[PDB]
Amino acid sequence: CGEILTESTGTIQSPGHPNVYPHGINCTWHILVQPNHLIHLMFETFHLEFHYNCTNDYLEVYDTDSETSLGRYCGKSIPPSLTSSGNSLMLVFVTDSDLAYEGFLINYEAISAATACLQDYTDDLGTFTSPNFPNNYPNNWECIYRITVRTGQLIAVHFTNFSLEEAIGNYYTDFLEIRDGGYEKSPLLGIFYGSNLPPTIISHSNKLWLKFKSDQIDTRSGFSAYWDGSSTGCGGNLTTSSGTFISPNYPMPYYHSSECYWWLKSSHGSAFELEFKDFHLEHHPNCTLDYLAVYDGPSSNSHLLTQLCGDEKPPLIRSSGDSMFIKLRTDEGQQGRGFKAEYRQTCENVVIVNQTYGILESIGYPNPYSENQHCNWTIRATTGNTVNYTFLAFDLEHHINCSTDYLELYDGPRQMGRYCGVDLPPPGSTTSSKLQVLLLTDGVGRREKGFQMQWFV
Amino acid sequence: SCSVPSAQEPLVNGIQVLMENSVTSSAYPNPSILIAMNLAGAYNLKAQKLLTYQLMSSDNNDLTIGHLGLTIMALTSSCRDPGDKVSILQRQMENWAPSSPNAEASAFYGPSLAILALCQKNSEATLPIAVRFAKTLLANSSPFNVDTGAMATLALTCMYNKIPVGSEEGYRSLFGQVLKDIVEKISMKIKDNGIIGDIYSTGLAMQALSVTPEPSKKEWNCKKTTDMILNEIKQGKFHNPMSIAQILPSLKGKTYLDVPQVTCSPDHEVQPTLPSASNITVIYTINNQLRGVELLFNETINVSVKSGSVLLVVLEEAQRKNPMFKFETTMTSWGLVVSSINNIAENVNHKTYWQFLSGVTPLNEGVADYIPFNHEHITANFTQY
Ligand code: B12
Ligand SMILES: *[C@@H]1O[C@H](CO)[C@@H](O[C@@H]2O[C@H](CO)[C@@H](O[C@@H]3O[C@H](CO[C@H]4O[C@H](CO)[C@@H](O)[C@H](O)[C@@H]4O)[C@@H](O)[C@H](O[C@H]4O[C@H](CO)[C@@H](O)[C@H](O)[C@@H]4O)[C@@H]3O)[C@H](O)[C@H]2NC(C)=O)[C@H](O)[C@H]1NC(C)=O
Ligand SMILES: *[C@@H]1O[C@H](CO)[C@@H](O[C@@H]2O[C@H](CO)[C@@H](O[C@@H]3O[C@H](CO[C@H]4O[C@H](CO)[C@@H](O)[C@H](O)[C@@H]4O)[C@@H](O)[C@H](O[C@H]4O[C@H](CO)[C@@H](O)[C@H](O)[C@@H]4O)[C@@H]3O)[C@H](O)[C@H]2NC(C)=O)[C@H](O)[C@H]1NC(C)=O
Ligand SMILES: *[C@@H]1O[C@H](CO)[C@@H](O[C@@H]2O[C@H](CO)[C@@H](O)[C@H](O)[C@H]2NC(C)=O)[C@H](O)[C@H]1NC(C)=O
Ligand SMILES: *C1O[C@H](CO)[C@@H](O)[C@H](O)[C@H]1NC(C)=O
Ligand SMILES: *[C@@H]1O[C@H](CO)[C@@H](O)[C@H](O)[C@H]1NC(C)=O
Ligand SMILES: *[C@@H]1O[C@H](CO)[C@@H](O)[C@H](O)[C@H]1NC(C)=O
Ligand SMILES: *[C@@H]1O[C@H](CO)[C@@H](O)[C@H](O)[C@H]1NC(C)=O
Ligand SMILES: *[C@@H]1O[C@H](CO)[C@@H](O)[C@H](O)[C@H]1NC(C)=O
Ligand SMILES: *[C@@H]1O[C@H](CO)[C@@H](O)[C@H](O)[C@H]1NC(C)=O
Ligand SMILES: *[C@H]1O[C@H](CO)[C@@H](O)[C@H](O)[C@H]1NC(C)=O
Ligand SMILES: [Ca+2]
Ligand SMILES: [Ca+2]
Ligand SMILES: [Ca+2]
Ligand SMILES: [Ca+2]
Repeated sequence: CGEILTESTGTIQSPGHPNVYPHGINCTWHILVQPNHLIHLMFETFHLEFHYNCTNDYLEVYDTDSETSLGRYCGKSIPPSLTSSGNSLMLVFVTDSDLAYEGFLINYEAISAATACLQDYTDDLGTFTSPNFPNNYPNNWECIYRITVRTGQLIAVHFTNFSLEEAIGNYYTDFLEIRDGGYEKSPLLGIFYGSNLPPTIISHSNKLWLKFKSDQIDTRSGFSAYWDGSSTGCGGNLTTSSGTFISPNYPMPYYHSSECYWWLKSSHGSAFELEFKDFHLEHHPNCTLDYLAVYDGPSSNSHLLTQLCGDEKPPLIRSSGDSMFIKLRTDEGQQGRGFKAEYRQTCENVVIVNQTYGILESIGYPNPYSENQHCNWTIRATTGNTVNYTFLAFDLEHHINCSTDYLELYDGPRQMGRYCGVDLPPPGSTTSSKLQVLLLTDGVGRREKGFQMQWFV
Repeated sequence: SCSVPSAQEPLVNGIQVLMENSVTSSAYPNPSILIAMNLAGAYNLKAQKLLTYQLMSSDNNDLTIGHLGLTIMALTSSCRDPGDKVSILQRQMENWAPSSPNAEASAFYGPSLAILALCQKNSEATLPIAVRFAKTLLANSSPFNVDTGAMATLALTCMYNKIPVGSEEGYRSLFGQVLKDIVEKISMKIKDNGIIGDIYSTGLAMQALSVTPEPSKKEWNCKKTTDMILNEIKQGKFHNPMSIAQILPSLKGKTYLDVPQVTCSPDHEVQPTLPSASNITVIYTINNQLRGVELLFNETINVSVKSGSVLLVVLEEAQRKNPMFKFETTMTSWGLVVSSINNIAENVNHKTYWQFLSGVTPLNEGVADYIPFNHEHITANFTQY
């Protein structure tokens, strides 16, 4: 098969697609679009048999208008977007006998090279700035900034100038999208608008991906910021009650011989839980080449919940405590695509088994509390001790005999009370070693904050 | 164009009166009507003079943004000076902002009235708001509601025609962009049978389409729609005077846009005088799964004399038989809204109402108009928009 394309827009079908492609192919495509223009490739879908040297099945794309080629691609990995130097592109697909899959869908479109701002950076030097800066940036402009660096380090971006159009309500006019990887769908560090200087941004990788969009009207000076490529560190302290993170280069295969680290801790007294939209690493009996260790607790010293490797997708991993540590290490040679990890923080049926003291805060806190919760914490006092209370913040919905939203307290089996309002409840003490806290919340709110409280033994 | 066949005109002056008759001293004063009868030329000068005086005396603080726009506009068509209401709305609209792009589409129906009425007093002074509004409306991404699409196009058409001489090439281009995008969304809802969106939304939409600067790709079959609406009046679908008020203008070949051109004292014509059942059972569920931790799924069955009993009788009779089906009601320009069932009340800050559906698909008449069939299952879900 194979075809050549003139259209400004089009799609590109793997022969087998929607399922699956034939073994042993030699097919080729050629995409040509008007001059002074560029080809932008999207990538709806893409399965292929995987291969470290990338030999068996694979897809490569030469930059026709130029020497060199954009690369060869097997597996699941392939940047959601690619963009040519010229107005012409080679597109060869080539396979082998054993092993096939749903193939790939893949869109593309023409793009003027004037209106086309996209710029890559490496030098460990912040020369980077909104279009036209300090003059006013243009309208209907879009503009992208990838910045990659040395494989050890992290990126840390500071802002010098930043004045962008204000936000209508929770609607953005004009913004600066910052992502944690090197691709348009990597975790979201933040979107930034208006007139305040963004905080210092810090990565968890050596790649950063940025986009500045502007709408039909209204213009300002824009921004200017710089960056440090120093630490050789990678991973980070992950502070939100829920979030998402990335094995370097993802969805591209990761770096080798690196040991990345991530510590989940946010809301006091509520356990985290993991999950993966995608796992792949070196398969290994007994596991140990390149692996991913989770740890019930703040450091490696804590009880190791699991070590993972290979190609299979894990069962969610409920930490049993406040913190959760995660370390991953790779040996030189061999690299899988990597992982992507949704992680939520739970509160159903947790137990503090042993702790001298601590804090209990409703997950978001001080963010207003999630609708529809059946929350059940239980602090246990060793031996024949007890637990003193004291509250620090309280702000629930109101009355109806505390039948709308509420919070209960328990001394073992006995109830000590049911609370709500913005009234702070009394200190107290269990005559038991068991101490249960129940917070039941319904489906609406003015967005009352939650609660916070202390504990003893 | 699709001006009403003179043959069919009697059919029109019909409802015109049937609407004007709804105006009494205890009726809820309905601006939409006074605009409608001013636009169409009022028969009942006693009625018109009555309902004007009511709107004049209205208290500014009981008026939401939409109310207020409607009112300014309604007064304007009676050649009465709103003056003060305009100041107020103007101040209220500087400070105006929507919620979020995932927020509901009708959230823009209210502001569409404000802008429209405001643009009509002062276009140049309205520009900022009109821009803020368009940018946002466009960006919003909830499921298109036609009623709102239609009103937005009036507000937005008016502004589009009043770009101050000199203004950066940009306003018009933004307004028009949104205007086209909206008109596409609308033609896309014209049924293979003349209706745009649905019946009660059709009148608004007719206005919209016959006024936007850029027509839809697929050309709109006006004559079809205007004929469809006409047979549909023979069929008694337009008894509720508010709904009359929302098609009367199109039928009289007008839009809220012509309000500033209303003339006063034409001296209108007298529209000449034109002169068993076994009670049924309906299954009535009332379900709360949203408010507090005290909620309901309680179903029930009742008898309602003949058909021709409207859903409200079912409600009242359920209320009477069983105290759990108590409900409380509240009056509006469209009529009686069920505001609370079982002490669970709609609340604005929760964006939370009582929705009535037939088994599973939502109703589209108020309980005081809707007529249930011999073994129908009506459920009332407390839910949100
Ligand atoms: C947004 C909206 C609602 C919202 C209103 C949000 C709010 N609280 O402001 C809620 C409240 C979500 C709503 C409810 C219903 N409404 Co509605 N509503 C609309 C819409 C699109 C906007 C009207 C508006 O904002 N007015 C702007 C201001 C300036 O005027 P207003 O006097 O303050 O308007 C008030 C009334 O319109 C009232 N309202 C809104 N919908 C309905 C429906 C009925 C039957 C009544 C009596 C009142 C009412 O709420 C507004 C604030 O009080 C219109 C479309 C239209 N063309 O009118 C319909 C519309 C009038 N409502 C309609 C319907 C069918 C319903 C529902 C019956 C649907 C259902 N399955 O329950 C329910 C009624 C349930 C009940 N318990 O009574 C239909 C007409 C009904 C009819 N008898 O012909 C309309 C025409 C939409 C349509 N084209 O079908 N909807
Ligand atoms: C990008 O971001 C930075 C801010 O983070 C901004 O850069 C500053 O711009 C301001 C004003 O435009 C500068 O302040 C000015 O300093 C003048 C002196 O020049 C030199 O001497 C001083 C002191 O030793 C240095 O700090 C300075 O950097 C120079 O080397 C003063 O004469 C002025 O202060 C006067 O201004 C106001 C009224 O307007 C008075 O009330 C003051 O008290 C005083 O009389 C002048 O304000 C500042 O020097 C710049 N900072 C930098 C770059 O270090 C940019 O504005 C911003 N935008 C762009 C496009 O670059
Ligand atoms: C009577 O009244 C009740 C209350 O009004 C209704 O209850 C809700 O119904 C909706 C479904 O229509 C539910 O909301 C949706 O949930 C979907 C899937 O579940 C979510 O929850 C889990 C975890 O708890 C998530 O992990 C998951 O990914 C979901 O987010 C979502 O797909 C929906 O998202 C979409 O809808 C919204 C608008 O509502 C969009 O704007 C989004 O962008 C998106 O496309 C949504 O979140 C809700 O869970 C129900 N809960 C309850 C108990 O109220 C009844 O449906 C109603 N019955 C009838 C027929 O009247
Ligand atoms: C809080 O959740 C826990 C479960 O994590 C409940 O604790 C007890 O659980 C045992 C089995 O684990 C049950 O037999 C009992 O019903 C529970 N004991 C007591 C004294 O109640 C506990 O019930 C929960 N509190 C709630 C949901 O009311
Ligand atoms: C229908 O019949 C019931 C008894 O079957 C009667 O009580 C009721 O009056 C009728 N419906 C109404 C209230 O008009
Ligand atoms: C993969 O094998 C090696 C990589 O070191 C390279 O020389 C070779 O050309 C690659 N595949 C091909 C095209 O044979
Ligand atoms: C995260 O927290 C630890 C413990 O305080 C600290 O030592 C480390 O420097 C932090 N890591 C980062 C991302 O800076
Ligand atoms: C808590 O103490 C240690 C952890 O330091 C743990 O091993 C022990 O089992 C716990 N104690 C109780 C009372 O369960
Ligand atoms: C716990 O609090 C009570 C308050 O009545 C007090 O009597 C007791 O001494 C406290 N115990 C501790 C842990 O100090
Ligand atoms: C609490 O529930 C509601 C509050 O309105 C009330 O009807 C009920 O009787 C109350 N119960 C008590 C306090 O006995
Ligand atoms: C892991 O090492 C090998 C896996 O092939 C196995 O024989 C051994 O028993 C396992 N346990 C040890 C010794 O770590
Ligand atoms: Ca193969
Ligand atoms: Ca802008
Ligand atoms: Ca390796
Ligand atoms: Ca709540």
